Amino acid sequence: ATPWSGYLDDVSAKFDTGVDNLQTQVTEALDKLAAKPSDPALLAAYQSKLSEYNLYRNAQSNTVKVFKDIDAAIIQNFR
Amino acid sequence: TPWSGYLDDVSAKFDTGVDNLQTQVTEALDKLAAKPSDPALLAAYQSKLSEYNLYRNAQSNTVKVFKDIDAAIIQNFR
Amino acid sequence: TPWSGYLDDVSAKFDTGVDNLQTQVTEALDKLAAKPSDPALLAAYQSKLSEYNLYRNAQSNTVKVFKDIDAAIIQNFR
Amino acid sequence: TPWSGYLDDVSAKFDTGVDNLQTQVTEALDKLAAKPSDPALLAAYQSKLSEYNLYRNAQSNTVKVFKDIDAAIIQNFR
Amino acid sequence: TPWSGYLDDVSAKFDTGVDNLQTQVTEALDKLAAKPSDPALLAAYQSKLSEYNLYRNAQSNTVKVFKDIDAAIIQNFR
Amino acid sequence: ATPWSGYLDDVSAKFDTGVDNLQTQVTEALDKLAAKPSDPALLAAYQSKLSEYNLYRNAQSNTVKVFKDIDAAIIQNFR
Amino acid sequence: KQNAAAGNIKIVAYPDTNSLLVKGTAEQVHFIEMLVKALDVAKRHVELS
Amino acid sequence: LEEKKQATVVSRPVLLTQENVPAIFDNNRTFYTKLIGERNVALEHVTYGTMIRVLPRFSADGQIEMSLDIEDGNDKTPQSDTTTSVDALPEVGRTLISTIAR
Repeated sequence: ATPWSGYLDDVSAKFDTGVDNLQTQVTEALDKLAAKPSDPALLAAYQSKLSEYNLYRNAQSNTVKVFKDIDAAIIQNFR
Repeated sequence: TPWSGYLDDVSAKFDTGVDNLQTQVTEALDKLAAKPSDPALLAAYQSKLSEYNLYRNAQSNTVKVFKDIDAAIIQNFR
Repeated sequence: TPWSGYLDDVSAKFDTGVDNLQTQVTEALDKLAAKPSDPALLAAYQSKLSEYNLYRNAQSNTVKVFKDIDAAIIQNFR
Repeated sequence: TPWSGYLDDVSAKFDTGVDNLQTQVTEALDKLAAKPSDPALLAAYQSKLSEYNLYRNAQSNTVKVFKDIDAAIIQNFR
Repeated sequence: TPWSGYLDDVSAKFDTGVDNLQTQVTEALDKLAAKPSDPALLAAYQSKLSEYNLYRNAQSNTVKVFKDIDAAIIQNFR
Repeated sequence: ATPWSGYLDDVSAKFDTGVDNLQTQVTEALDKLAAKPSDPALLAAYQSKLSEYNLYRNAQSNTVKVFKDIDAAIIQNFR
Repeated sequence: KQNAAAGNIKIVAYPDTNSLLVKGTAEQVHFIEMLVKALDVAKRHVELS
Repeated sequence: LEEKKQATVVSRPVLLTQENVPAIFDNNRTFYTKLIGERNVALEHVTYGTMIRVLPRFSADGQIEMSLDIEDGNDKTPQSDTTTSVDALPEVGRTLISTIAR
């Protein structure tokens, strides 16, 4: 059936389903810019997508780390 | 609910001590996920997540302390 | 194995409760090692490795606790 | 066969994933050093060096995490 | 023949199980000492030192557990 | 005769016999540089030597600490 | 003696001269010798194209 | 254009050892292409080198057995970019062998 998925997987995937298609949009913007690097409207378009992508990946991974640290501290008190 | 001990009571007193943080943090999570570049949403999330972290840590150490007191008394029945 | 004790059973409950994580981390590594610079692959691998860590850890603490619960009982047979 | 542990395997996955990077990154430098002012050479070398950097980083952090997962279990034998 | 008990048999199983690690560690150390700045030597030393550490830990933890099992039986002869 | 030395000392000393002359090279490089602190040929050399010295010391201390923890963890089981 | 145990034999390799040292009774030594010469043989050569 | 080229290289190291004693021989050497002038190209060069590691055994048949590691070749040199030296120093390969022979 569907592959198994924990709690951290879900907290991660809430971003991949929140930013609807940014992962495609960035590759489209790069394929258009590489065609003619000297178009102001293309450079202006690409700057925004690249910045948004950067921030998205940062917020995702920092949140996964924080939850992994809240869990390990409880698991340690079982002993 | 049907059966609960003293440790369960100590624990539950935090789960009701914080009224709604348990939902607020999941709510803010997806508000942010919809628009991860909004400063207001980021600032709103950072504090709710910090408060959730401290809530869980404070909850667990207390239950351990009480377990060690009770085990220490029970050891002397013999 | 043919013979399986109580601690064996409790250990095995985790191994059957996580459907195939033991495979998902192996093949996620196989994909990432092939292209260490793809952010989509790094972001996948971080999650699967963390989940594998919390699983292996809690399995062992639980078995330790159940051993001590009844090593303390068989001490009173005499 | 030669003796190798589990950390050795996890490590060698990367070396066999990056088929030839270890040589390419050297040859690129050898060429560049001959004429530092060629922009095409500079451009190539930048990308190669960056890939080698990320490869070594990921390789080390993963080994560390598996060392810790092992040590945690070993501790509970007693 | 040098007399060997049971504990020194269990202990020896690890020694012959890790065929050559004992020497691989010192070889890797002498290379690293010959050129500390080489990353290919560094990343090879990390895996061996970690394997060695884990090996020694598991070994002594097991010997101790067995000694406890035997002392608990000998206590019942009286 | 010679002073007594333990296993940790043999390990620490390996590095020092490995870097035959670095301890001197790092001094003389500094005195050349400080005599004329504006020659790029002296500066590029000193950058290298100082980096090598840093990595050397830093690797030596971490190795000694790991071997300490292995031994303290064995001795803890004698009792 | 003729009824000595098999577990008393000791074998020590001595590469300096490519030889073996064996400690036991006379009959044990004899049997060991026979086994040694039943084991070592000159390997064949193989060529692969 | 029509071009013909022929080349030949023979090399032979000798090492003295004792029965059952491991031994090693290791050598490296460089050669310079004398293409010459003041309005010259940079003087190109090639470097060749060899390992032997060995352990010998006497057999009563009057046969010698050796465990052998052999490594040989010349250093990969993209820097020798020149076309003008078609008289390149001869490109041998790089080779590793390990085996036992009697």
